[PDB]
Amino acid sequence: QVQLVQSGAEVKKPGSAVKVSCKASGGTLRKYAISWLRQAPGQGLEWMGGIIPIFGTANYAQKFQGRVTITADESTTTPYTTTPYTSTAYIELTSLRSEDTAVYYCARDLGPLTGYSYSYFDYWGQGTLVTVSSASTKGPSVFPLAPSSKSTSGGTAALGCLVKDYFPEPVTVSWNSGALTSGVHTFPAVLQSSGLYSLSSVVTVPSSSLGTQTYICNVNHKPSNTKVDKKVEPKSCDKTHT
Amino acid sequence: QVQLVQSGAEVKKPGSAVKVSCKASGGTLRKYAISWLRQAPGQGLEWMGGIIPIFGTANYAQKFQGRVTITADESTTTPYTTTPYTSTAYIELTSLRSEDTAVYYCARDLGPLTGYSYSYFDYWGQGTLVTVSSASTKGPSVFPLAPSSKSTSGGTAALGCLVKDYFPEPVTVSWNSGALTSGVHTFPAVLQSSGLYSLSSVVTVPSSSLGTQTYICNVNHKPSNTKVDKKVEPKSCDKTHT
Amino acid sequence: PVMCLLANTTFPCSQPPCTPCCYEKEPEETLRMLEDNVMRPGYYQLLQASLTCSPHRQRR
Amino acid sequence: EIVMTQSPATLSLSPGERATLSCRASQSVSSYLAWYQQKPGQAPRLLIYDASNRATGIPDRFSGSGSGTDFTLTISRLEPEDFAVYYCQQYANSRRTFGQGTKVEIKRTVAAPSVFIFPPSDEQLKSGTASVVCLLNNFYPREAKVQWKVDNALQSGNSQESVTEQDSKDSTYSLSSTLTLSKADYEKHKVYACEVTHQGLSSPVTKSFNRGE
Amino acid sequence: EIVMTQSPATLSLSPGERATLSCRASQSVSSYLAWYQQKPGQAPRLLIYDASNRATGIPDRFSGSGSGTDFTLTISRLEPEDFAVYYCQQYANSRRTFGQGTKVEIKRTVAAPSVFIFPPSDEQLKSGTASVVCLLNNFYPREAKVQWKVDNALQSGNSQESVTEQDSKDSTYSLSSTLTLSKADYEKHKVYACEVTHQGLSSPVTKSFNRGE
Repeated sequence: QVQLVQSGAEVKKPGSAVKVSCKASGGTLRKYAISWLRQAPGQGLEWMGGIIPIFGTANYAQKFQGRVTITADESTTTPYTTTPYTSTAYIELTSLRSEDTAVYYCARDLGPLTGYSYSYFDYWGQGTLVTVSSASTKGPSVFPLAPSSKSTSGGTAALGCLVKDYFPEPVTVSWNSGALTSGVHTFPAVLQSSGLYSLSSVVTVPSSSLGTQTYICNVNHKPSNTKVDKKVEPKSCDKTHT
Repeated sequence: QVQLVQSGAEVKKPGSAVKVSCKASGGTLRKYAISWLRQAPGQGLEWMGGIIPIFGTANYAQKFQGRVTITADESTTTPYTTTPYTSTAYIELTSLRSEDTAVYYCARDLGPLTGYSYSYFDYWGQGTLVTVSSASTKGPSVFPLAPSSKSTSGGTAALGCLVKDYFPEPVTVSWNSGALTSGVHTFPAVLQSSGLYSLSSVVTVPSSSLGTQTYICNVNHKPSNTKVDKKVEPKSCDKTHT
Repeated sequence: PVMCLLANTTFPCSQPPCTPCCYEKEPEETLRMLEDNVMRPGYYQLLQASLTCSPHRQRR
Repeated sequence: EIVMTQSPATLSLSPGERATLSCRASQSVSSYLAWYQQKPGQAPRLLIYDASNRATGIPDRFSGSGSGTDFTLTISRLEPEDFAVYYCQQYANSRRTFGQGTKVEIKRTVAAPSVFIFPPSDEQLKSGTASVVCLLNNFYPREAKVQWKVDNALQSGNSQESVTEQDSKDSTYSLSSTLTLSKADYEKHKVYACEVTHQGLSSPVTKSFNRGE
Repeated sequence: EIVMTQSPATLSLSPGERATLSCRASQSVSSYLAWYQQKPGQAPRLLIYDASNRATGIPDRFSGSGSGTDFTLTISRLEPEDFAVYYCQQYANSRRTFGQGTKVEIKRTVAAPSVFIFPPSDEQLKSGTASVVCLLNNFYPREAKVQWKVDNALQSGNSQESVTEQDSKDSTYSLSSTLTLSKADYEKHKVYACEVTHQGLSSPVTKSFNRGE
């Protein structure tokens, strides 16, 4: 049918600026608007503005004027054109505040073509993520979570793992390098009140195998291409392990 | 913007006729209709009828069709209408009844310009009061009012006067020739079943004022150039005015 | 730099002549800033940053 | 026929607060409705035409809605000059009808009336009649009812009433009422009495005076 | 402003039931609504444009209804792929506005939470630090409340909360919470014992642990 494709996700210091680029292609229609929307994670969904890539004619929701600029690139497209049609568009987010941290969507708006009126958002990009904070690209604290003083058999007991103290949120984890799949819950994110993230991963079990099985977990992170692997046996004031 | 002006108020015997009139000016639009409406103070507001003054072509509510005739000037409707556009409109009330006692308004109607459709009223005059009565030219009878449970000391907090049996409403009342303008209260009017007017007015003074200063009201009226004044200090069963 | 005029003073076409978004604060004399800067090359490229953004309530 | 009914015959609030006026259309008008206001001694002025266009002289203190039979006028906040009569009108049909209107009362702390009775005088009794003037002064709200008695027999017929507007700088209302008798009938009785019921009173009050006082 | 609302903040039902989600606007939008479904890790996709028209290739299950101020999206019988977030959107004026969104959820039989707790480990204890974990595992419905209750007292000034959704196979939620301080503050107590209050449990539940073992 048609598709939109836009810049990869990006992370920035506050008081700087960033530009998101969008491209659209393959629809039959010629002169639609392209529009930008944003969403602080699950907190809402706001239309910001748009352009008509033929006319320029930048148009804004009043809430974003001064804090954003919108542009599009005209091209050497002839009056006949005779290709699949294409367009290029941008938001320049400027004087950044940490509250600007959101996913930003490009979308096709039929408003001009539908008799110069308002319209619904007809087709959407993938969405892309802007992260705003002063923090440095710290790699995680990666310690093993210690199972508690054991409740013993006749039921189910505690087992799991913890990851803390990183910037750039995109860590990943894997138990026994993928040999454990079911029974794993991984709690997706936490924000540590000052820019750093945290994660935990857990395995609900019958009480049979603490101090006995080779329970082991990988941790992976993108800053410095850091990668880690650890066992999760009971060790605190004393120790009991396989 | 625009204004409507109309002729001054009327007073009439039953079974007589009235030629009320109005003028419009200053609008950019040429083909508006002029419409006439009325209210009595004991009624809602009703549309009677209207015209498009260029054509004539009157249009009426079925309550009034044949009770009134509506007409206009040849408004100098030439080509090269580069002088400011203006027009005059007239209504002819005929053999009128006491129920035709009301305020009549001139108002502008865009119905022909909005694609020949019924419409709200865009701008208004001040209105013409038309008064129908069996009565005839009279100045006021006037009376001094005795204090409540008369005491001449402090047992009441107003001092007052009564006005009765005049014709044409605009008597006017003033306290110490208008110097005592503060603390006045006055009540609107009543037509008696005898077809003649009445009014009451007071100064909100304590009874300790009596002879501590002198208290009067001065009245003016327009018919027969009638003018009158009297004391409001005690004047009924005995002469104890202070 | 390229220079503005306000009769009593002169300054670059790259700093605020009086204040940001002048026309909302001082309209009938912002009419006069373009009678002083009237016919010179610089100020018609400072207007790009001088009738542009959000003051402490207005947004454009 | 297309009858227009405004639900509040009167409404009350302070300045700085949102009045919510409403109308019922007897049959579908399908938009084609307007809102006006008026002050005494003036013709109306238009506020709103169709559901929600304001007239080009009107500030954002006014707003409207409705799409079939059910209509609303929402005033964003009353300034101490917006207290007025308001009317709907429809133009869906050849019989253009206004509503009977709504008047807004400026809300304040109550005050009970001093009710009074004020006797007639020789200047009227020289002309064959006498008027007794009950005179409820400087009170709020104007929800008072008044009734008249002579030798304690009721006189509800002739004894008409008249009310101020929202008078003074603060809407202190008053009422003036005029029990009026022929000279012979004024002389045939000796006790004159007038009685008031009001929201600011605890219970009804009667005041009286006697012939020859 | 045109204020949007979606009445069910969440809708829970079993596959094969009619879903029906409902929308309000503070003044008439008069058509000019649209409906979307939204999926985790994706951008939205269109379902309905105007009051009632299906978007490109949207199959049959969805239908849109309403006019003026009040609207609904109905699903004829909900399929296991349709469970998602859902949005209304307005385009009657230049402030195009989306609703708060609604989540559509697989209804299933009840399961209650199991509670777990965990000590710190040597890498934190060498780093001047202690970190402690509390879990609720694998329960439905999910509206539980939890507290750290260490030496019975509320711990919160250092301690966060986190959630996970319905699992795609098991249809249950879970919680994770952390307590973290200096290793010297972690010694101030001896009964680390987190609580749960839940609708599938008969009474609140707690499990207890001690520092130094």
